[PDB]
Amino acid sequence: ENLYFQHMKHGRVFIIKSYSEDDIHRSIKYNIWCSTEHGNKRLDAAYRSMNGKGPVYLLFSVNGSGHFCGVAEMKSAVDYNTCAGVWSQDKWKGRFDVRWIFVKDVPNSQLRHIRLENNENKPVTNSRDTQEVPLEKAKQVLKIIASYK
Ligand SMILES: [Cl-]
Repeated sequence: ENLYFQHMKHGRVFIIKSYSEDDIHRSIKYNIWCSTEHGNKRLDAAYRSMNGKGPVYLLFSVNGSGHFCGVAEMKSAVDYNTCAGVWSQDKWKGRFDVRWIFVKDVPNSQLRHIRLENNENKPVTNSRDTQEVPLEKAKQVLKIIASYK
């Protein structure tokens, strides 16, 4: 048995959908991310309301790739006035620190059966960028990712 994730009681978990393999490479290399304006606001609000009582997890997936590519923890609030042009979209506004804790490809077929009640019961694999995941579903996702081979 593995009951690690079933036991966590605090934590908030978001899907990260990126169009760009380059942005994923840069994130892993430098432990930073940037989302859209509204994505940054959602993530910033979740980070600031957490108050270190629990982690904000990011489940990264490249749009159209058919798989998740890893997991990171948010490690700062969003700084919105930062160097422009560092991401694929040259206008992207801001930066927050992350810490990647898991880098590997998990096929969508391993996760498609988990559905999200806050997103019309759609498969978690059909989420848009910064879709939040209910903690009870997130536990199931994290277990599958951590145990995939
Ligand atoms: Cl926006």
